[PDB]
Amino acid sequence: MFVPSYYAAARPEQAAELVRSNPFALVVSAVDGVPVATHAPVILEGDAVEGGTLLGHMARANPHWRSFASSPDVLVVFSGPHGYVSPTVYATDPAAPTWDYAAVHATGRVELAEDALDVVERTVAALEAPRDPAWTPTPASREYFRALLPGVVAFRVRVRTEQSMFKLSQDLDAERYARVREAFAADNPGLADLMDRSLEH
Amino acid sequence: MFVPSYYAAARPEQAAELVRSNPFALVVSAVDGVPVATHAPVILEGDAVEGGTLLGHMARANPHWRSFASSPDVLVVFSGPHGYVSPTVYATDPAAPTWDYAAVHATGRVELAEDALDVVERTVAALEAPRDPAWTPTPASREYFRALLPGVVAFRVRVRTEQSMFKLSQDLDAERYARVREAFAADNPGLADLMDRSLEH
Ligand code: HEM
Ligand code: HEM
Repeated sequence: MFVPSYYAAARPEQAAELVRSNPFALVVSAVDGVPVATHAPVILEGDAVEGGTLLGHMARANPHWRSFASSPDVLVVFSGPHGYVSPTVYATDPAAPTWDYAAVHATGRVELAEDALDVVERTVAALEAPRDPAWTPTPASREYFRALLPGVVAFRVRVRTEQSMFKLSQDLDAERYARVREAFAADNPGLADLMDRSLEH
Repeated sequence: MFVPSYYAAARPEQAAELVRSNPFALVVSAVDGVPVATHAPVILEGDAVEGGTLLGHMARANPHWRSFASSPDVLVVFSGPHGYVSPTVYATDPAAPTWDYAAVHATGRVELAEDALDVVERTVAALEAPRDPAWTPTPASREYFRALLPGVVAFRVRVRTEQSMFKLSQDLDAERYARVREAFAADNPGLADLMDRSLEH
């Protein structure tokens, strides 16, 4: 990921907020020399991505985690709202398209987590908290979680470096920016909201 | 990525259809043995992902492509609709959550593409074709593309292997399945559509 200065986060908390809002992540490691990726729910422990700790899990039957034993470096990609920007939206005569998006990339050493129960229970808590209503695991469901643990592998990543991209057209002039934000208002409310938040100072 | 039998693609054209429908991809390779990823528009040349060729571009100022000159293996991830499955929807008591999603992972050897102009023009054509009205570059815009060319690097991936995941709850019995599909119908119609297509024969 390369992040041009004008697409950097306006405030550092924006990276953590993107991570928390988009927990279904891509966990990537270099099995041999080839990249291999698993889609998995990953949560953040700590106030900031940099220096924070990521917690995730996958199927034990997914052999990806077996490469994690050597504690190699992994990349976790969190992707927020995104959308194609067609030059039709600009209404200007020389133009080229782009794609607007926001993403956080976290890199660090992965470690298998012995407390797989705690990881999945924390993941439930995080993902359900903003739903209306939030699902509260019953005692029966918590005993179920315990019974399921042989089939799951949890892992932790201590974040050594992170980058965040907020590519949200903030380099356009006022009229063209207004057209882009307006065009995303109906079809892509999530992207328009991120657009609004990127200009809040 | 590991693909349980229940979540394998039903028909082989479904992988290529996902790729063509979701061109904003994640291009992943090793840089000093650690994974690095760039978000970029990537198009498919060919009827099938496996054995097909992917074409994409990225900023020249993005250093990711400098690791391609050795022609290492890359992974390109195409992501379709996805959504969290809360146990609230199952309406059963011992339960656990999951996440439903569809994705295609293409692996092969990457090479830098000299005709960067042709790559970006084919990308314009591909992404503007499903839109109405479609944006067709004027001669002025084509001249502008030529002016932009120093800042762009194009690349090709000859796809050696491909995996597709269609994790769409098809393992569920009918009453639990109907509740999952009904709950996505309002909030995530693209995902509901993908579940419908997963049951076709
Ligand atoms: C909190 C929200 C959760 C989400 C979004 C979620 C999602 C997922 C996903 C996407 C996979 C596939 C991973 C892969 O491809 O390797 C998976 C696997 C698995 N998860 Fe979770 N999970 C959640 C909570 C839990 C909990 C609380 C448990 C309790 C032990 C659990 C147990 C398992 C097991 C046993 C597997 C492997 C077998 C299977 O795929 O069902 N998960 N989960
Ligand atoms: C057709 C749809 C297109 C889309 C969705 C698109 C999207 C993008 C994206 C996401 C990037 C950032 C890559 C990175 O982070 O390294 C990029 C870079 C770039 N693209 Fe494209 N592009 C398109 C067409 C074109 C065309 C026709 C040209 C004409 C030469 C062009 C020239 C460039 C240049 C110069 C850069 C680097 C500077 C910049 O980020 O604006 N692109 N494009």
